[PDB]
Amino acid sequence: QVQLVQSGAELKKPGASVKVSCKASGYTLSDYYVHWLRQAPGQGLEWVAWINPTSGRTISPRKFQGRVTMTTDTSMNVAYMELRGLRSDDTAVYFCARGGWISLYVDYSYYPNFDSWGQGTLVSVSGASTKGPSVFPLAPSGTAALGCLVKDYFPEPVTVSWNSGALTSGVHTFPAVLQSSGLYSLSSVVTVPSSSLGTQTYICNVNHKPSNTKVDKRVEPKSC
Amino acid sequence: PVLTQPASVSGSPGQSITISCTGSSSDVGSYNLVSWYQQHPGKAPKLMIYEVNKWASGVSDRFAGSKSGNTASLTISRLQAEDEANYFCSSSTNSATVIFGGGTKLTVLGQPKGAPSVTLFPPSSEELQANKATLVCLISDFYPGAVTVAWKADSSPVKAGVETTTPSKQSNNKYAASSYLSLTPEQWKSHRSYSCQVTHEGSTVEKTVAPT
Repeated sequence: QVQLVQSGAELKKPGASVKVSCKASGYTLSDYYVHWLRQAPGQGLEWVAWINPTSGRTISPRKFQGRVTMTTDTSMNVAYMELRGLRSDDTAVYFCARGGWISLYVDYSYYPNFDSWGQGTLVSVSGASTKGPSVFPLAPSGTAALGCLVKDYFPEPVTVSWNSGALTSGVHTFPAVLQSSGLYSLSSVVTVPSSSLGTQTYICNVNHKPSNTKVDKRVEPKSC
Repeated sequence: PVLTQPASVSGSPGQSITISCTGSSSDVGSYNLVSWYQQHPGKAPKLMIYEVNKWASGVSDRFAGSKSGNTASLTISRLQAEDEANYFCSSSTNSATVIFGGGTKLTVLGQPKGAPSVTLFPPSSEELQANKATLVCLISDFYPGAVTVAWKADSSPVKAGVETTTPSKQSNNKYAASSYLSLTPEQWKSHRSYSCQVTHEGSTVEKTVAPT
């Protein structure tokens, strides 16, 4: 299908710069405008830019004009956004989205018609240092629920899959808890048939990009 | 500039509801380029209406856009519980930029209450081998999003090392929460049972575990 896949999450200290990539598939990047917007967590949407991949032409509001640099690499079907002078106000989820058809005869650049979005990229700015998570199996309690406990990490988010993406049904990943220590912890359960225990191998694949931590955990029934 | 929407809106199934988006003549008034997006909690926005009154793919006639002067309008008819989401208006400007509204949290009424599903997990052997213990209480599929959690060591309430998330809306318009009782392996073994109790409007549901 038509899909946009953005780069992993990032933790940056204030004053630094971040670079988010948006990788197109199912269509040619240079045929449509690329828009970039962001969303402070729990807040609203904020449009940051549009770019024509063919001409390189960009527009942004006055607020971002000095800080933002939009580019493209059509050879790889990729759009790039660099944000500079990072401040705590900049902590948000960043989306690239596909805009209107690029045409010689009509200008669709500022048309706010985003029919395809990227999954988002959480970039957080803070003085706190990154902490990788500790992952523990949650042994299975005609169905049963087994899971994974992801403990003590910073910043958000972590991504939890199962069987390297092979398992998709019955999976529930719960929102993380912010402990008083300033760290995050979450859990992710799968509800599987009780019969399949002892013969089907269940593995949670946990990924915390800001600390570059990739952990695969085999969850198996208790030692009984 | 910035577009202005009602911060929140409440509707009820069957009857219509209308969100407003008030802009200037230099954006909503000078273009037929108003788009409405719908967003569920964890997901990216989804294009509902574009160019004032045109439907995007996967949108029913229930949604209709309109424009009057400097004010766009998103009308929803035959309300459903799935329509519960945040709605953003957006327009082009004369500066060749795109402007967004603050977003409208719509709330569909007459939603049947739902009992919280509680699943309790004892500390893993591995975590115990890391000289720490954590009980995991997972709550799901409840509504409304108002829940209470009480941890229990044997028969005495616990308030030390609890940490509870605030309820957050799932896909199915229901809520989810989690509590994490953090203790030491010695504390874990110094009791005969631990219990996570969940109060959800009068009714409660609790689960238990035991180190043996």
